[PDB]
Amino acid sequence: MISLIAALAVDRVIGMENAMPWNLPADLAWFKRNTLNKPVIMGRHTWESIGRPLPGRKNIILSSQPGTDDRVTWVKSVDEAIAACGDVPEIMVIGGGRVYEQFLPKAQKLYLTHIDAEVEGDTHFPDYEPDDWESVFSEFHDADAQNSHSYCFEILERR
Ligand SMILES: NC(=O)c1ccc[n+]([C@@H]2O[C@H](COP(=O)([O-])OP(=O)(O)OC[C@H]3O[C@@H](n4cnc5c(N)ncnc54)[C@H](OP(=O)(O)O)[C@@H]3O)[C@@H](O)[C@H]2O)c1
Ligand SMILES: Nc1nc(=O)c2nc(CNc3ccc(C(=O)N[C@@H](CCC(=O)O)C(=O)O)cc3)cnc2[nH]1
Ligand SMILES: [Mn+2]
Ligand SMILES: [Mn+2]
Ligand SMILES: [Mn+2]
Ligand SMILES: [Mn+2]
Ligand SMILES: [Mn+2]
Ligand SMILES: [Mn+2]
Repeated sequence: MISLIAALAVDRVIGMENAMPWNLPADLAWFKRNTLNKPVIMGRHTWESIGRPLPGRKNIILSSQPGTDDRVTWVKSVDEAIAACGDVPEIMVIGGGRVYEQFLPKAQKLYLTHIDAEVEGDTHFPDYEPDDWESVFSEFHDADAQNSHSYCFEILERR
């Protein structure tokens, strides 16, 4: 099965100038917890945004142009990206906006962090149909000394 994982600010903003304009260590630890020992698929812009391979995961990068780094797997289409994962229980799609748009219809599960931050942005999470999805887990956290915004961890499963 295919799952999406993302962190969204107000108005579904997920990025600005190829960067993440917030710092929530709690949310990054949640990202690691739910992606470790799984394959992760990302587009080339998100790969450049991270700037380095993610340890303990099979990194698969979508790009129409040849790869430039043998520490990861490069693929040229959604179907190849999926096939390159092999037979695993859960494929994690980690963005970005363009990549989210193409994998949303295939996905059975959404790992969404809702961040109470107002952010100008140039990239958005897709406007998914709420009727299609059932919320099966939610966990709200107030801001603290490490996390300057309040946030809500949510898991949605396609009905
Ligand atoms: N908050 C979050 O959860 C989160 C998560 C991830 C990223 N982000 C943010 O999202 C932004 C980047 O998003 P983005 O939409 O601009 O880029 P993206 O989706 O990360 O990458 C797009 C690139 O991926 C390749 N690609 C996508 N689909 C393909 C296909 N079917 N076949 C071949 N190649 C394909 C293309 O590479 P080529 O141009 O090489 O063909 C395309 O230019 C940044 O601001 C990042 O910080 C946020
Ligand atoms: N919920 C969520 N939050 C995010 O910040 C996020 N980010 C991306 C893409 N960008 C990034 C940027 C940095 C790291 C990163 O450095 N991760 C380390 C941090 C571990 C930690 O700090 O505990 C990792 O090993 O996963 C991952 C993804 C995709 N999905 C997300 N999903
Ligand atoms: Mn507004
Ligand atoms: Mn080689
Ligand atoms: Mn197979
Ligand atoms: Mn805030
Ligand atoms: Mn759309
Ligand atoms: Mn509804």
